[PDB]
Amino acid sequence: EKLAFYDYIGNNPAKGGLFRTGPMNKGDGIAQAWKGHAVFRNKEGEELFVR
Amino acid sequence: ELVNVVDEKLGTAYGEKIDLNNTNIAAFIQYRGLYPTLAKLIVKNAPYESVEDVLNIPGLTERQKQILRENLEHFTVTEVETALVEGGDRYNNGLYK
Amino acid sequence: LNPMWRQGMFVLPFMARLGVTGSWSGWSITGETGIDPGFWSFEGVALAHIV
Amino acid sequence: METITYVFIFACIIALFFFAIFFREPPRIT
Amino acid sequence: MEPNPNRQPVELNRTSLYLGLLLILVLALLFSSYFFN
Amino acid sequence: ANLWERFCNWVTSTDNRLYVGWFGVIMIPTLLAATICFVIAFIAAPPVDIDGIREPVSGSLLYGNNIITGAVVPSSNAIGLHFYPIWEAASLDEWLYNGGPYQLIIFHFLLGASCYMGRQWELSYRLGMRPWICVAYSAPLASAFAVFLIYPIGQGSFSDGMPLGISGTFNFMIVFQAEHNILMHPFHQLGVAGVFGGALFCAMHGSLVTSSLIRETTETESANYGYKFGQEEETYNIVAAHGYFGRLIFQYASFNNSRSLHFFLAAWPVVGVWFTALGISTMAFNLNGFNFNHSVIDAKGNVINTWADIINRANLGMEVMHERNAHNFPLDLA
Amino acid sequence: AELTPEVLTVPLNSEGKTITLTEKQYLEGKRLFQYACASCHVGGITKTNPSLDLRTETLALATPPRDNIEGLVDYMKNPTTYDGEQEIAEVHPSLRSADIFPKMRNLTEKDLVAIAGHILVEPKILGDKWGGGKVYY
Amino acid sequence: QTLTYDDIVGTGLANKCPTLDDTARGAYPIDSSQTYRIARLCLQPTTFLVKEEPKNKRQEAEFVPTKLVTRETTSLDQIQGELKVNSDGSLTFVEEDGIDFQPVTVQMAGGERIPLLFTVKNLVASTQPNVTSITTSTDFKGEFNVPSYRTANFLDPKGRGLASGYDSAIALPQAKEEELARANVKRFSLTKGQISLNVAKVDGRTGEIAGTFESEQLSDDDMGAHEPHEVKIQGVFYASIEPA
Amino acid sequence: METLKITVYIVVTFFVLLFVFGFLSGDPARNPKRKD
Amino acid sequence: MEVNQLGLIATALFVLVPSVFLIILYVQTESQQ
Amino acid sequence: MEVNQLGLIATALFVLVPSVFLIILYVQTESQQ
Ligand code: CLA
Ligand code: CLA
Ligand code: CLA
Ligand code: CLA
Ligand SMILES: C=Cc1c(C)c2cc3nc(c4c5[nH]c(cc6nc(cc1[nH]2)C(C)=C6CC)c(C)c5C(=O)[C@@H]4C(=O)OC)[C@@H](CCC(=O)OC/C=C(\C)CCC[C@H](C)CCC[C@H](C)CCCC(C)C)[C@@H]3C
Ligand SMILES: CC(C)=CCC/C(C)=C/CC/C(C)=C/CC/C(C)=C/CC/C(C)=C/CC/C(C)=C/CC/C(C)=C/CC/C(C)=C/CC/C(C)=C/CC1=CC(=O)C(C)=C(C)C1=O
Ligand SMILES: CCCCCCCCCCCCCCCC(=O)OC[C@H](CO[C@@H]1O[C@H](CS(=O)(=O)O)[C@@H](O)[C@H](O)[C@H]1O)OC(=O)CCCCCCCCCCCCCCC
Ligand SMILES: CCCCCCCCCCCCCCCC(=O)OC[C@H](COP(=O)(O)OC[C@@H](O)CO)OC(=O)CCCCCCCCCCCCCCC
Ligand code: HEC
Ligand SMILES: CC1=C(/C=C/C(C)=C/C=C/C(C)=C/C=C/C=C(C)/C=C/C=C(C)/C=C/C2=C(C)CCCC2(C)C)C(C)(C)CCC1
Ligand code: OEX
Ligand SMILES: [Cl-]
Ligand SMILES: [Cl-]
Ligand SMILES: [Fe+2]
Repeated sequence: EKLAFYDYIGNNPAKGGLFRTGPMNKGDGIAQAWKGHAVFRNKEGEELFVR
Repeated sequence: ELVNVVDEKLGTAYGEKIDLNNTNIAAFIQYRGLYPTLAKLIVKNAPYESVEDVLNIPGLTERQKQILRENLEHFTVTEVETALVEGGDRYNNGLYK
Repeated sequence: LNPMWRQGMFVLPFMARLGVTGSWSGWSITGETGIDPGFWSFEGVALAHIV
Repeated sequence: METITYVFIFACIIALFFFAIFFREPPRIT
Repeated sequence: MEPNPNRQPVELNRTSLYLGLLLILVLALLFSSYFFN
Repeated sequence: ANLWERFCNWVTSTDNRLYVGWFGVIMIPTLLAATICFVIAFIAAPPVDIDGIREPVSGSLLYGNNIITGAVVPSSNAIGLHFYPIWEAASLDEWLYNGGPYQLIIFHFLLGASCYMGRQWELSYRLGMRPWICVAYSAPLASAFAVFLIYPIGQGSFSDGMPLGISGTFNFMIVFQAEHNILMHPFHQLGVAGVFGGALFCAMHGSLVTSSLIRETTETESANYGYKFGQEEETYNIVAAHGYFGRLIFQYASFNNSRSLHFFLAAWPVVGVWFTALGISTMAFNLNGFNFNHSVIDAKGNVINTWADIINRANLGMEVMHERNAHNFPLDLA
Repeated sequence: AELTPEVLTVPLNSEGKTITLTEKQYLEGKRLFQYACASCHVGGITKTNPSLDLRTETLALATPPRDNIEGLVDYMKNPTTYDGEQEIAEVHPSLRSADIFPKMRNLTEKDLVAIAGHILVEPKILGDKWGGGKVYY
Repeated sequence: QTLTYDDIVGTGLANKCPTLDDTARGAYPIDSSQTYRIARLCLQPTTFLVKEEPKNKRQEAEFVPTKLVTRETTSLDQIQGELKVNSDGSLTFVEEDGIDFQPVTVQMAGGERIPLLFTVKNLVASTQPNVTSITTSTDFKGEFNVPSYRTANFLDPKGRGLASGYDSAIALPQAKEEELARANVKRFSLTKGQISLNVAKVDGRTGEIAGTFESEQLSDDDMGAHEPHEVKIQGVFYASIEPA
Repeated sequence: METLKITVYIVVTFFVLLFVFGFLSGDPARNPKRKD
Repeated sequence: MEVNQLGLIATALFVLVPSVFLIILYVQTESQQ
Repeated sequence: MEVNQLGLIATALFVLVPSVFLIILYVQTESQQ
């Protein structure tokens, strides 16, 4: 989960605001668990990737 | 659904008579010939299935078998409640005068 | 999932960079319990800068 | 915010002691 | 104790007071919206 | 000369901003130890089990208190009168849980407070002064000895002493009334007359002197500038003040003598507080106030209640509620 | 209200005989109660065993009954438990134990019925204050 | 000859169970036709391990070491009970009376204090089948009851209790009572625990045995105010058995 | 804990000796007055 | 609206602190001569 | 603890406002003669 927590944009230091004060947990929340890796497929059955 | 177990038991025969399975020993003071000798035997041989099972306690003289028989009207038995028998509370429940 | 850089800690990483990792309360920023950092803990270096 | 407010006032009163003693107005005789 | 040879008085005339109060006030009127956020 | 002689001259030097002295050699470290521990304990000390029944009591600001409710909690009733320094606990965490800091503070304090009294004699001796200012300070000092040590001794536990807090002191007064009826004890009554008259005589003497100042200033500036530090003149007319107060009451109810007067101002509150200190010290050994419960009774035998029987009702309410789980038996004899 | 002979009239024993007391026997029976009993039985309770009292209703259902003169005089000569199965003269003041309770060597037959009179007349005065405890102070 | 009461007062040895020589490695004959008892059972806890606890559901969490703040008050002693010989040769110990409980408060990293009632009430512990003697390989595995850390007459800081006290938050007269239901209604807990007594030193001459123990139980739930903590207690024990 | 105990026993002994030998070092002669 | 809770005291001290700094300097200047 | 939100600015201004009143009067007195 530590490796999956890095690969995620909420920890990007270039997503803040000048007057968005406080810790990062004040933003998206206090991280609890890794829900998992999502895999998207259409009706043909091929894997799609989210941009 | 959280109920006070002591309050709930007051709505039963425990709140009307001497419950042989929960009531403190200081309740046999109400009637003649129960305290302290027979009162000690009743708490020692608890619990009882029915009130009449108290008449079969080992070593009861032919006649203390009878003072019981005159005081069955004030006896009852309910399910033994944990918060009422633990800590030796049937012998001293913290209530004096 | 809730490290120091998610809580807005500023001087805490600078203490941890040079070897101050444990607290008198018994915890460590690495997750290890049962440690004894001696005097030079987080509370010790803070008192050292106050005195 | 409360704990910081109480200790801040306490620190000012102690800092006030240091000036009222070592930086008082000297009493002079005449 | 001997006085210190290096001290000079400080002045602030009335015009600098109005200028200072003005700058302080509209600086607060500008940033207050961002402090409230 | 030698360095020890030079050291003794500095300790007793009358030219220091704050006088040290031989009493001060003991007073300074003991006080510094007590305040530094008190400040830290009042802010961040964990809860303390005072009554020894595994029921901790929060007392520090960081644990949900304010200035009014915060307090340094007395040591556990499981310790009683046992000496409990830091090195008698297996660690600090055990030391804080059993009210360790309370003993360290009051011990280093009473020590330094006593040396503070001797320090008053010491500087009086080096300045050519009469020595009896320390005797007046013995009244508030003996009071601190009563509520911090003499009473825990008579009751057998430091858990019964006065806590180091504002609301903690209020808890000490209420329980002391339920178990000793201090209000009906004469020594506390003599103590009230000492503090009521003390404030009365303070306001009186302060008003009469400020009623007869020699006119030496204008209306534009303060009246205090009519006096200058170190002047030989007395800045108020004493016989003019005697002529006013002697006519309000009668001539012989007024002090014409300044030295007899300031002695009365020093005597009254000091011996008055001496008694209220001795009142706490005696009720520590359970010699309580007057008991007039059911003392008036009619021709048949009905209890004709008085105002004392009502006081007994309020006392019963405090007694049955204080330390609601610390008792297992019908009598509270300590 | 006065200390009437009606108030001072109490049962003698079990058959329903009554004996009327003068004010002389009530006061000394009250003084002798403070002398030899009030340390344990102040206000009508029992310090060493609050489960029992000296109210008349309690003394009535005792075995043998003690809500009368002759029963109380017998209890102070040979005390028993609340049901009469044990004799507790070894732990309770009595004349059978006046060797180990020296305060009982004074009392004679006249003194013991005076105390017994006070135990029976006082609950007719204070009501629930007798044997009530701190709740009715 | 050894000690008096004035030789142990204040030393701390009054909290320690007796021990046996390292040379006491014998075996106690157990006659299948005689009755037997445990005259004295003593348990001294030396280590307290507490749970840990939330949050991520990743792995089965592990007991962390904790640190005692209630001093030398944690040992059980003078517990007597009947020792049976069952029909299959195994022996069951049935607890009856004794000082079989000590309230213990330990503290862990962070400052959180874990109150618990270290007890062995109503302990029944049996051995493996066919025990012809109590050797240095014998071990008991038992089950006991853990009553609530506080009984029914106990009151909280605001006066609420189970068998006494208020039944609401009197300080907030016109507040909503539903979220306060957990703290207003006190509940008496009654769970169970497990313990393993492994004898290590046996003196078949006098009938004394010694060894180690490890028990597991729950901590104080504050009469249903919060979830309790799992605790593991370790230490040594001493027991003397007697032909009755 | 034993190490801390020794330190306090030394610190306390150091200050009480400064106290006893302080008054014994001719204290009554330390007065703005007659010195004997 | 759900504003910042400290934006009030942040704005109050943003005005008060530098204002009385300039007031202190001006009043002591006029009092000279 | 759930304390009042205005209590912070209540204490802050309660200290600051009368403080600067005395400070202004003092600095303008020492700047005299
Ligand atoms: C090197 C400086 C520095 C840095 C990088 C940080 C960084 C941090 N601190 Mg810290 N802090 C600092 C100094 C610093 N601190 C100091 C000196 C104090 C003492 C007052 C504090 C007290 C403090 C507290 C009490 C807290 C933080 C917290 C934080 C975090 C959030 C910061 C935030 O919201 O930014 C907000 C930044 C702004 C809104 C920028 C304001 C820009 C001003 C208004 C511009 C002024 C313009 C000027 C007047 C115009 C001039 C005009 C010209 C004519 C003159 C972050 C980790 C928080 C945290 O995460 O806690 C764990 C928290 O609770 N800090
Ligand atoms: C003026 C110095 C001074 C004094 C008098 C004290 C006094 C005390 N401290 Mg403190 N302390 C001090 C400075 C001082 N402190 C400083 C500077 C520190 C910081 C390191 C501490 C840190 C500290 C801690 C951390 C603790 C104490 C504790 C104590 C108590 C126990 C001390 C003890 O066992 O010694 C006993 C003394 C002796 C055995 C001396 C015997 C040898 C001499 C020569 C005998 C002479 C004295 C004799 C009895 C009478 C003669 C007196 C004279 C007038 C004739 C005691 C009230 C403890 C406490 O409060 O526990 C509740 C505790 O835990 N102290
Ligand atoms: C009209 C109401 C009334 C009045 C006027 C009094 C008056 C008094 N009561 Mg009473 N009381 C009352 C009602 C009243 N009572 C009621 C209703 C109750 C029942 C609840 C009580 C219960 C009660 C108790 C239980 C006690 C009192 C005591 C007292 C006395 C307190 C003064 C004192 O001890 O000074 C003496 C001075 C001091 C104690 C201070 C010593 C200061 C030390 C030496 C130095 C401290 C310095 C400090 C730590 C740091 C300095 C700071 C600096 C560096 C800036 C006083 C005579 C107390 C008493 O007489 O004991 C002595 C006491 O114990 N009262
Ligand atoms: C209505 C006014 C009134 C009066 C007359 C008194 C009077 C008294 N109170 Mg009380 N008191 C009052 C209001 C009053 N109180 C109030 C409102 C409260 C708070 C609710 C209290 C709370 C209180 C407490 C808690 C206690 C008293 C006590 C006392 C006694 C000593 C007080 C004392 O010396 O004060 C100091 C003032 C002086 C010394 C100045 C002199 C005052 C005296 C009494 C005048 C005497 C003049 C004399 C009769 C004239 C002689 C003429 C000729 C022969 C030359 C005294 C009997 C104490 C007590 O019970 O003692 C028995 C006590 O413990 N008071
Ligand atoms: C509650 C009432 C009360 C208090 C608080 C008080 C306080 C004081 N009186 C003093 C003096 C006096 N008071 C006198 C008569 C009286 N004083 C009275 C009533 C009081 N007097 C009364 C009624 C009288 C008339 C009899 C005299 C005659 C004197 C003095 O000569 C003396 C003085 O110099 O006054 C100017 C000072 C002692 C200085 C000292 O020991 O420094 C040493 C202590 C220091 C430096 C710091 C100690 C801090 C400690 C360690 C804190 C921790 C322990 C505390 C006890 C915590 C408890 C606090 C809680 C209860 C909140 C101090 C300001
Ligand atoms: C309708 C009708 C009939 C109309 C008729 C009207 C009429 C005029 C009638 C005439 C008849 C008439 C006069 C009747 C009298 C009736 C009468 C006696 C009424 C009773 C009233 C009464 C109870 C009065 C109370 C008496 C009273 C005030 C007592 C005070 C007692 C008391 C303790 C006094 C203080 C004494 C004292 C020692 C104080 C010391 C305090 C002190 C240290 C002060 C400091 C101080 C003192 C100085 O000394 C000076 C110097 C200075 C510097 C100074 O600091
Ligand atoms: C059956 C009973 C049998 C007897 C029993 C006896 C019991 C003890 C009796 C006590 C006698 C003691 C006499 C003391 C004399 C004295 O102190 O003189 C000292 C000075 C000298 O006076 C000044 O004296 C000067 C002359 S000279 O000094 O005396 O020579 C003079 O110049 C000036 O006018 C004058 O004011 O007296 C005064 O200044 C007058 C004020 C004295 C009042 C003291 C109040 C003390 C408080 C009392 C405690 C209660 C209050 C506290 C509790 C609420
Ligand atoms: C200008 C007056 C203002 C007085 C208001 C005070 C009312 C108090 C209640 C009555 C008590 C009366 C006893 C008076 C006593 C009396 O006799 O006074 C008389 C005195 C004037 O007397 P003289 O001119 O004789 O003064 C001689 C002087 O040289 C003093 O020695 O008046 C003052 O000193 C007033 C002081 C009030 C000081 C109180 C300070 C107020 C601080 C307020 C804090 C505010 C917080 C601000 C929040 C933003
Ligand atoms: C000290 C303890 C005393 C003293 C000095 C006296 N009594 Fe009592 N008393 C005491 C106890 C512990 C008990 C109960 C014993 C038991 O039931 O096992 C009693 C009981 C009585 C009773 C009977 C009450 C009842 O049946 O409800 C009576 C009538 C009685 N005591 C009277 C009495 C008298 C007259 C005393 C002195 C003159 C006296 N007692 C002394 C304890 C104590
Ligand atoms: C030399 C000399 C001198 C000097 C002296 C001094 C200066 C001293 C000081 C001293 C000091 C200065 C001391 C101090 C002490 C202190 C203390 C004693 C403290 C303690 C504390 C504590 C114990 C704490 C704890 C805690 C708490 C309470 C809570 C939280 C946690 C903790 C742990 C932190 C003189 C002048 C006399 C002269 C002679 C010589
Ligand atoms: O501790 Mn504090 O207060 Ca003197 O009584 Mn007993 O103990 Mn408790 O009760 Mn009441
Ligand atoms: Cl209380
Ligand atoms: Cl008790
Ligand atoms: Fe004066």
